[PDB]
Amino acid sequence: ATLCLGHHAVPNGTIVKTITNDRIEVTNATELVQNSSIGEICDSPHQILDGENCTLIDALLGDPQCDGFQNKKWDLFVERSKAYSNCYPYDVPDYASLRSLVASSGTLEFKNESFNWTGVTQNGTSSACIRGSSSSFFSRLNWLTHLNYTYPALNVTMPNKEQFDKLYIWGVHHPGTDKDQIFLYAQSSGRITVSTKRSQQAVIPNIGSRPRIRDIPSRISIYWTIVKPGDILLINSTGNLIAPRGYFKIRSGKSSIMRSDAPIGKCKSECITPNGSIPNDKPFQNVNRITYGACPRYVKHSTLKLATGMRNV
Amino acid sequence: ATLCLGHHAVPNGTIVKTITNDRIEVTNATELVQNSSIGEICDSPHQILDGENCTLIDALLGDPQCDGFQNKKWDLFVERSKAYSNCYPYDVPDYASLRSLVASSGTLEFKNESFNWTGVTQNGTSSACIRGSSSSFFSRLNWLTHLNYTYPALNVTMPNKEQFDKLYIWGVHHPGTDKDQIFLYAQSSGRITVSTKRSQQAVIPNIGSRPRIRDIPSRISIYWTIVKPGDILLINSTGNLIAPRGYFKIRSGKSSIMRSDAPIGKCKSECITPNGSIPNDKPFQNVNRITYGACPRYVKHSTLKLATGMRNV
Amino acid sequence: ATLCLGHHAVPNGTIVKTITNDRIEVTNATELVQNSSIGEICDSPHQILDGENCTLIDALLGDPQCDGFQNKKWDLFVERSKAYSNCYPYDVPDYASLRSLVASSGTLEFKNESFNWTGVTQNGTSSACIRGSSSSFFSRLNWLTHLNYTYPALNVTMPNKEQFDKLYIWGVHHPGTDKDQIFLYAQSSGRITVSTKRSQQAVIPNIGSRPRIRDIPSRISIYWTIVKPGDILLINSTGNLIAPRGYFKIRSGKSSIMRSDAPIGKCKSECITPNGSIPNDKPFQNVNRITYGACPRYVKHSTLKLATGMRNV
Amino acid sequence: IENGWEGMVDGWYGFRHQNSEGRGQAADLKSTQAAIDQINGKLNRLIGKTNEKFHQIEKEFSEVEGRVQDLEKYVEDTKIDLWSYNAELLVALENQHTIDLTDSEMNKLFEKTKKQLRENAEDMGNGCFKIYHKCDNACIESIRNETYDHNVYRDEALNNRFQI
Amino acid sequence: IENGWEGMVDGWYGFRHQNSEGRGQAADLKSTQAAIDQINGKLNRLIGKTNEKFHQIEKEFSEVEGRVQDLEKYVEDTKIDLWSYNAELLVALENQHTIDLTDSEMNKLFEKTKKQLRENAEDMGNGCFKIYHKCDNACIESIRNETYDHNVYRDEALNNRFQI
Amino acid sequence: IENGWEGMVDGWYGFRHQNSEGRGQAADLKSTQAAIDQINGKLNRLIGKTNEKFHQIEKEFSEVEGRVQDLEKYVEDTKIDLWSYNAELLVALENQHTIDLTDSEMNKLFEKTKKQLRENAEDMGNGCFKIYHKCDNACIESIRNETYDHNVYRDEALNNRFQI
Ligand SMILES: *[C@@H]1O[C@H](CO)[C@@H](O)[C@H](O)[C@H]1NC(C)=O
Ligand SMILES: *[C@@H]1O[C@H](CO)[C@@H](O)[C@H](O)[C@H]1NC(C)=O
Ligand SMILES: *[C@@H]1O[C@H](CO)[C@@H](O)[C@H](O)[C@H]1NC(C)=O
Ligand SMILES: *[C@@H]1O[C@H](CO)[C@@H](O)[C@H](O)[C@H]1NC(C)=O
Ligand SMILES: *[C@@H]1O[C@H](CO)[C@@H](O)[C@H](O)[C@H]1NC(C)=O
Ligand SMILES: *[C@@H]1O[C@H](CO)[C@@H](O)[C@H](O)[C@H]1NC(C)=O
Ligand SMILES: *[C@@H]1O[C@H](CO)[C@@H](O)[C@H](O)[C@H]1NC(C)=O
Ligand SMILES: *[C@@H]1O[C@H](CO)[C@@H](O)[C@H](O)[C@H]1NC(C)=O
Ligand SMILES: *[C@@H]1O[C@H](CO)[C@@H](O)[C@H](O)[C@H]1NC(C)=O
Ligand SMILES: *[C@@H]1O[C@H](CO)[C@@H](O)[C@H](O)[C@H]1NC(C)=O
Ligand SMILES: *[C@@H]1O[C@H](CO)[C@@H](O)[C@H](O)[C@H]1NC(C)=O
Ligand SMILES: *[C@@H]1O[C@H](CO)[C@@H](O)[C@H](O)[C@H]1NC(C)=O
Ligand SMILES: *[C@@H]1O[C@H](CO)[C@@H](O)[C@H](O)[C@H]1NC(C)=O
Ligand SMILES: *[C@@H]1O[C@H](CO)[C@@H](O)[C@H](O)[C@H]1NC(C)=O
Ligand SMILES: *[C@@H]1O[C@H](CO)[C@@H](O)[C@H](O)[C@H]1NC(C)=O
Ligand SMILES: *[C@@H]1O[C@H](CO)[C@@H](O)[C@H](O)[C@H]1NC(C)=O
Ligand SMILES: *[C@@H]1O[C@H](CO)[C@@H](O)[C@H](O)[C@H]1NC(C)=O
Ligand SMILES: *[C@@H]1O[C@H](CO)[C@@H](O)[C@H](O)[C@H]1NC(C)=O
Ligand SMILES: *[C@@H]1O[C@H](CO)[C@@H](O)[C@H](O)[C@H]1NC(C)=O
Ligand SMILES: *[C@@H]1O[C@H](CO)[C@@H](O)[C@H](O)[C@H]1NC(C)=O
Ligand SMILES: *[C@@H]1O[C@H](CO)[C@@H](O)[C@H](O)[C@H]1NC(C)=O
Ligand SMILES: *[C@@H]1O[C@H](CO)[C@@H](O)[C@H](O)[C@H]1NC(C)=O
Ligand SMILES: *[C@@H]1O[C@H](CO)[C@@H](O)[C@H](O)[C@H]1NC(C)=O
Ligand SMILES: *[C@@H]1O[C@H](CO)[C@@H](O)[C@H](O)[C@H]1NC(C)=O
Ligand SMILES: *[C@@H]1O[C@H](CO)[C@@H](O)[C@H](O)[C@H]1NC(C)=O
Ligand SMILES: *[C@@H]1O[C@H](CO)[C@@H](O)[C@H](O)[C@H]1NC(C)=O
Ligand SMILES: *[C@@H]1O[C@H](CO)[C@@H](O)[C@H](O)[C@H]1NC(C)=O
Ligand SMILES: *[C@@H]1O[C@H](CO)[C@@H](O)[C@H](O)[C@H]1NC(C)=O
Ligand SMILES: *[C@@H]1O[C@H](CO)[C@@H](O)[C@H](O)[C@H]1NC(C)=O
Ligand SMILES: *[C@@H]1O[C@H](CO)[C@@H](O)[C@H](O)[C@H]1NC(C)=O
Repeated sequence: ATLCLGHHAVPNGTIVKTITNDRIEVTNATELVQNSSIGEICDSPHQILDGENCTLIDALLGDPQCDGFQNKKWDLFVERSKAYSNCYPYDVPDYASLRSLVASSGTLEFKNESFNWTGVTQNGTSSACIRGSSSSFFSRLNWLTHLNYTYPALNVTMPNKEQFDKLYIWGVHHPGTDKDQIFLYAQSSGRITVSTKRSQQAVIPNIGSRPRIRDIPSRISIYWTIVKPGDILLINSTGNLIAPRGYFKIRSGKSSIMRSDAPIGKCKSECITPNGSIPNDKPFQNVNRITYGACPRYVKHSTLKLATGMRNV
Repeated sequence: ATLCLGHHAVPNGTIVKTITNDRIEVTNATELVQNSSIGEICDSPHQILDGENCTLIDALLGDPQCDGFQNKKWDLFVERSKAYSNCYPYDVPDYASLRSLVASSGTLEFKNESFNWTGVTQNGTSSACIRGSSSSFFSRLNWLTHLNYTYPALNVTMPNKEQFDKLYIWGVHHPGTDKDQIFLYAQSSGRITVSTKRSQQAVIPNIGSRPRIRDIPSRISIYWTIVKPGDILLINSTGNLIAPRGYFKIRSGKSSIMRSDAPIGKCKSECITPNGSIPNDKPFQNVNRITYGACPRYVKHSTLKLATGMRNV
Repeated sequence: ATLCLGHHAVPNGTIVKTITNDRIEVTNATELVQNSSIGEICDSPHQILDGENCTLIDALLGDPQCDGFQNKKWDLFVERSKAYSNCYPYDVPDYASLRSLVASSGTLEFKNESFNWTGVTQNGTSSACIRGSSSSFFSRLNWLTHLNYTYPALNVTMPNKEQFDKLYIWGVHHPGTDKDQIFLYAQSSGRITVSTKRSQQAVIPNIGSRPRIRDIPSRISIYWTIVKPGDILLINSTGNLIAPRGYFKIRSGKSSIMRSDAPIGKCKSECITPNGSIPNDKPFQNVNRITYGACPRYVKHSTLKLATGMRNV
Repeated sequence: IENGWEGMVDGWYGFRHQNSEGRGQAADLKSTQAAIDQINGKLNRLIGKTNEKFHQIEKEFSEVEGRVQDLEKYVEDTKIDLWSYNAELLVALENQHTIDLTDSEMNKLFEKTKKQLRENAEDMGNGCFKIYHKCDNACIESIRNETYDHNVYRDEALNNRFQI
Repeated sequence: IENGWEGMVDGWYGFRHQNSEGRGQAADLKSTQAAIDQINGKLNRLIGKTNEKFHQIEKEFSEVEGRVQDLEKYVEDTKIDLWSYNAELLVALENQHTIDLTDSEMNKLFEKTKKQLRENAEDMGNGCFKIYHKCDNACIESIRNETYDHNVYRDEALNNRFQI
Repeated sequence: IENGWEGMVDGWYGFRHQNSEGRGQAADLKSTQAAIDQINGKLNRLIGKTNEKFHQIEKEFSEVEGRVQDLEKYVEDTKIDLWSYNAELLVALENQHTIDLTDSEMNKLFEKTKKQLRENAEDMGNGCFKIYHKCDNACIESIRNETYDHNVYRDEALNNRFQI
């Protein structure tokens, strides 16, 4: 009698790498690299803001076309490549840091404060920002100008008696010409100093024109400061101040910003990549390096096949 | 006759991971992750400063309660979380860099220099810094004020003819009001420029009050510069200068700063972690990520068991 | 009859490491760590500039002894440790960033532009820069001074209508004394602002002497800006301006700077290290950590021997 | 073992036999399941196991920034290059292990068989056992089901092996 | 081999026997020591081998700084995550190796025994050798001490194995 | 196998024999070539495979800069230290594999021989086969060239092995 032992074989196996050879035939192999995204961003489990035309900073400041973002929360904020501002032009020194801070907080929750802007004219507007067909301005900023040809120095002491950090966003105006600065502030030159117990910022306005953008030669710079519980925010300004109207809350968190032109669909998926959501079962991916959530690691290999079978034939 | 071969077994083995299974019973396994610190910092072989209430910067400047740190050396400086300054308040731009530099030098060795502060009044003091029950100031700084209502511009050329780098620590005074600046310097505004052949620093004093700290609305900023052998330190100042009294030596080295509330005991151990010393035989630890000396690597795994035995039963 | 099976052995094998033992004898082992450089830099396949005495910045600005570098290209620029400038002394804030940018562009290709420096005197020179035995200046800079004791504010709008980025290098003069500033610019103080639509730079000249270098107490600071297609470079200056004469092209690229005292020979080799070229067959090297091209990885191991043979005897 | 069996579909490892009743085959489901469990285990340790990150450095840049960007890019490239290394090494080790694993299980099956057929069979170089007792079906299933008793057949198999 | 020996304490690998004098056991100290040396070697390459660092980046932060901190944190997290990977992989490889190592040494002991008892013994599936010479103590120690001479007993063992 | 052959130069693995014609040796070129191909393969996957980089962070510094430099140095040291780890681990795994590889090929050669000499030979503990047919040269080459027919000699070899 004869008894033969052996393995199954398949008509067509696949090729995998080992340490001694690069090309060994195997019955079945599980690709470990998710190439192929869905093509759209899934809308759950994460909370995602679409950011139709709204850079997280335009939403922060309150651009005329980003008024639908007031007090929103997100786990992920998405910026579209087509976004553009449609308001008075601005310049944020260290833009990247402000953007990161707001992004990780994950919220634009804002509360108004009883600031004592007295002896000045509040709510200054510009044709640059049209809302409701009228000249307006960023909704979270208060552009102060002279009142009766007088701009007295301001001195605002706004204490933090709460248990959370307060983020104040404020700016500095840079009029195109001497003519404009005197027209608006009744000063020949201004100066702004903002301080806390821990640190101090100071800015000297820079008068002069820049190439016109949206026909405007002038610009506003954006600065920010964080006030810890127990501290006091002190604002001293002789002019060119774009005042805060209140503060934003800062949360520690799990939120961030991704740049993506992908649409947001009706889907549940944990891993988000600029090229939409990616199923996260495979350990590696080669779709992108920018990811959010419980994602596969990015590798440069186009393929990795892990044998699940055995050597064929 | 029968001869049986086999392995020993134990009543109770332990569980280890392999590549094919997560839970295989093994006779004995050596934990490779040092969880558990001693709970105190060992005082040898490394030289450790305790830093009772002394931030490495307060020790550097010569705070009234850090006078016991003059000319000390360390391999490791430890800061306590309870440390607070008890002297005129200060603001160090790029605090982190100064702190790192002094920390790695590993020494506060200081030598006085024959600076020619002439035509000004030296040794200015404040009620902020009480030593010996009298108003004093930081011991390594010389606060210059006017002399006979005159503050002539200073111009100090202090050459480096030695074979080592000299570190100069100096600062800028920011009086609360115009009243205070004129009182102290007999100038309406000051300016400080410090230079070497390789670089230049310049600071404009910022007059105005900040929230009071220790009842003081005014502050001193700290700046530093390094003079290489062959160079000349040039100090030009019309006011608001907190002058150096000499220089600190810089050594290349193996020293650093750790933040820790652990006590320092009587013990010999090479690896120091904020949570005290850790025996360094195991290759990995999960106590902290902040370490000094010949330490195990930090991993996020709570346990790793390396079989030393064989499969049980 | 007897038939014996076995392996070959060699009189003298070599020693390799495994995972169970550190010292096992093996017939033959291939060293995997290229220790030993050739000792010279190979001149192909890469294009290499020698940089006889020319720091990439001196070549950029047009130092009297770097006039042979006009419009050169490189894959690798090499700086010699003996290089020194031989022209008016300068200070580049963030030197490292300018150096990196020019280095990666890989070219000093420069084109002149029809700048409208009008109402001022162009081509100012100094005894600091001698070329052809006459006082000269950096070849890519235009030192403007007053014309008929007048230095009107300048306002140059130079648009980018091309399809590439334009890099403009310009600087700021810091005269030693008030005497020199008034002599040269017919102003008591100057100010320079340079802007694009995306950003703005502004510099305040700092009058005062620094230790003399090459008998000169005064210095020039170097600043740069990038103009994107569609933008406009706007230069506004009341004095102390070292004007651009044109722009440098920026290319994305594969170029860089290495510091090396090695000579450049007649050789073909892909991997370049400060200590000359290194054959790149072995996967690791321990010659240096600074490399260019398709190089072995740097490891701290002096040796790694990979058995190619089998256990000996 | 010279080649595999294209027609064996009820398991990965198995037996084929020739006797006086006929020819046929069946899988060894204990050998197959053991191979499957180790493979699925290895897959479970890897597949479906990801780490969650939320906020990271910028990886994509559109403007020239200087040395800060050179480092931020350097750091990311180092991470990717190094994880790509780990990924390739891991797969190559896992595949080397998987093929050695499956061959090991096959050798175990072969030894189980020769140890069960104590002295009643000869190892052929083609991976088959020559059985010296003229068995029909029941021995074959007994061998497959680990109940073969070598003490039943040695008296008849040895004289047809060594005594001719 | 079906199971282990809970009562064997003088080594890791060994022998147990049954003869006409009695039953008993002893360790094989060459097999045990070889296993011990390889294991201790592996431990010595790892345990007690650390690297000394003195000054590093900040790892703990108390204030919001912006992108510089995001990178400094990113770099440290990358390092930790990656070293955690290396640590798990290393231990899993070392443990897979250790269990295969000890089983390998056991198989070597088994082969040493069947090669020494040339044709005087049969391999049983329980990890025991059936010895066909009625030996008492001295053969057993001789086998344990690698001095067993198969040429002494084959004349008496073969006729009690194949000739019955 | 007790030791190696210092005089075997025509391959890595081979045979040595003693018969009535004389003593001599020759390499087994299939065993040797298989060992060579796997080793050269492993070398080809590593040697000659480098990655091209062009612009990187500064690694050498001459001046004190502060925290930016501490990080730039930290990042580079982390990379080097970690690649040094990978390099040592890789070589140790490759060498452990290479020595196990070559020993595996030797065991395969040994089994090929005992499987070809079915019951015409005994395994000696010195790595040699005792052959019970008084063969001269032609069997030896036949074994070396995988054409030995055990059915030719069993009738004469068994009676000089078990029947004495
Ligand atoms: C390949 O193996 C996977 C397990 O990873 C299994 O789910 C799949 O169905 C297999 N494919 C084949 C050809 O059986
Ligand atoms: C991507 O992976 C899938 C398997 O999940 C495979 O079918 C496809 O061919 C791969 N695509 C490429 C080109 O990498
Ligand atoms: C975005 O901008 C485009 C162009 O004006 C506009 O058509 C579109 O409605 C905008 N999306 C929204 C809803 O903001
Ligand atoms: C603050 O607010 C009250 C409310 O009208 C006003 O009386 C007072 O003038 C303000 N204080 C200041 C800043 O002068
Ligand atoms: C400015 O407008 C705001 C609406 O946000 C209003 O509450 C505030 O009182 C206005 N101030 C003045 C001076 O009208
Ligand atoms: C505005 O300024 C004028 C001139 O000083 C002054 O008389 C008047 O009271 C001020 N305020 C009003 C009520 O317009
Ligand atoms: C340059 O800018 C200043 C800003 O105050 C302006 O006064 C000057 O007219 C500008 N230069 C010219 C002549 O355009
Ligand atoms: C310079 O020229 C531009 C060109 O339109 C003009 O807008 C600007 O007023 C001039 N002066 C300044 C302030 O730069
Ligand atoms: C993902 O997006 C990047 C950048 O847009 C692109 O280069 C890449 O091809 C995309 N990958 C896939 C899988 O679509
Ligand atoms: C476990 O093994 C270690 C060696 O790492 C040894 O020192 C220890 O005593 C062993 N424990 C037992 C149970 O024998
Ligand atoms: C820490 O390691 C020790 C062995 O050194 C072990 O006894 C202890 O249980 C471990 N603790 C934890 C909970 O990780
Ligand atoms: C640290 O400060 C506390 C609070 O004043 C004081 O009790 C203690 O003595 C101080 N430690 C030293 C010795 O500086
Ligand atoms: C420097 O010191 C000497 C010592 O008194 C003094 O004569 C001289 O006035 C000083 N020089 C300066 C800086 O004027
Ligand atoms: C200031 O006090 C120091 C003591 O450190 C003394 O040496 C120095 O001469 C004093 N200067 C004056 C003006 O008294
Ligand atoms: C102080 O100033 C007065 C007024 O200029 C002058 O007469 C006197 O000589 C100065 N110095 C002294 C000695 O007080
Ligand atoms: C703001 O600060 C300046 C500092 O010079 C001070 O003069 C002014 O009084 C301050 N503002 C007020 C009115 O408090
Ligand atoms: C502003 O108000 C605070 C409140 O006490 C006061 O200390 C300060 O003098 C005022 N002015 C300045 C200089 O900011
Ligand atoms: C070590 O210290 C950190 C921070 O204080 C703490 O989170 C951790 O639990 C401590 N670990 C141990 C082992 O005590
Ligand atoms: C060692 O092996 C290499 C292959 O890497 C070979 O080229 C070299 O000639 C060998 N040396 C000896 C001793 O044969
Ligand atoms: C460097 O490697 C070569 C082999 O390529 C070897 O001969 C030499 O001894 C090594 N040198 C050192 C000391 O590392
Ligand atoms: C570099 O400088 C040295 C010293 O002046 C000079 O001898 C040499 O010719 C210079 N090299 C060139 C050609 O620039
Ligand atoms: C620009 O150049 C032309 C050429 O001479 C000149 O007529 C004109 O004055 C210049 N424009 C300016 C900047 O005034
Ligand atoms: C300055 O010299 C350059 C040569 O590069 C010349 O083209 C330019 O017209 C000169 N300008 C004057 C004012 O002579
Ligand atoms: C130079 O300045 C003088 C005095 O204003 C003036 O008369 C003359 O026309 C100017 N230019 C010339 C041609 O020198
Ligand atoms: C300090 O520098 C300024 C620069 O304007 C100079 O005027 C002053 O004379 C210098 N100080 C002295 C007295 O050297
Ligand atoms: C200070 O002293 C130096 C020494 O020569 C001198 O060059 C300089 O003019 C003086 N003043 C300044 C401007 O610092
Ligand atoms: C390479 O250069 C570095 C720095 O100059 C030096 O430390 C090292 O010894 C050199 N290595 C070799 C192999 O020459
Ligand atoms: C094994 O198979 C035989 C034939 O089918 C059967 O008689 C016997 O009961 C089976 N044994 C077991 C317990 O599987
Ligand atoms: C082996 O054991 C036997 C019985 O104890 C003894 O007679 C013999 O000498 C031993 N051989 C050696 C050399 O160990
Ligand atoms: C094997 O070797 C023998 C003796 O040299 C020879 O007769 C036989 O043809 C060879 N067989 C083959 C096909 O290699």
